[PDB]
Amino acid sequence: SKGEELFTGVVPILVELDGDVNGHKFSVRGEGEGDATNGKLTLKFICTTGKLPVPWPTLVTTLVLCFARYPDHMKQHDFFKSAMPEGYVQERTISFKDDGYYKTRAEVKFEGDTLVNRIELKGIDFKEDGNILGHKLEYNFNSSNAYITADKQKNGIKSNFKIRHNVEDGSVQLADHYQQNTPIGDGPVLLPDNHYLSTQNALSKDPNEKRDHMVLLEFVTAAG
Repeated sequence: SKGEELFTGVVPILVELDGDVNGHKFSVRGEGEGDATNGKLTLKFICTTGKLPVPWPTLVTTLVLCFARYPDHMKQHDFFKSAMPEGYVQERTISFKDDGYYKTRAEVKFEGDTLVNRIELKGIDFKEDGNILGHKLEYNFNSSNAYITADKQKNGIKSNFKIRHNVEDGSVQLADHYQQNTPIGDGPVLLPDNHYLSTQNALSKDPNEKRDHMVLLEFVTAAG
């Protein structure tokens, strides 16, 4: 595949999410850009249905791993770009310890020159006064590492990894992630040896933005 050639320079990104957590419905729209040569993502997300009913940090992993920096000698293990432009499906189960869980299904693909991530999310079994629906998580985010493995029978990849969310009382909220990715097209894709993606994260706010929102900077680097 020549999918990697689609990512030179700085590529525009559109993210669309529709969610339902314990019957609280919401939508999020995000826009920004990705620089895969440097593994750098910059995006701003808005809640288009008023107040987001969950904490912004809990949606970071759901809201484009094709922008990871794969070093030149690991180029043969970059499944995510190889599936482009037709793209891939990305599915997760995210289990919050002592609380509920998210189920997500997304399609990541090019629409013209824009890389688009379109997601449906359903949240189940949350406590109304827990850390999520009670908005008890700090507005920040930790660095993390995720182990990527091949799923040869599905012509895709899978991953299990942990995310830790700081809580306002000084405790930590664990979010266990299960992930599977499968290509949308029927063309050839790259199936990788096992390796790591390393993510660095910085969350902020736009001082002139009245809407409920999240500004995100990310660096993502492959290093098996």
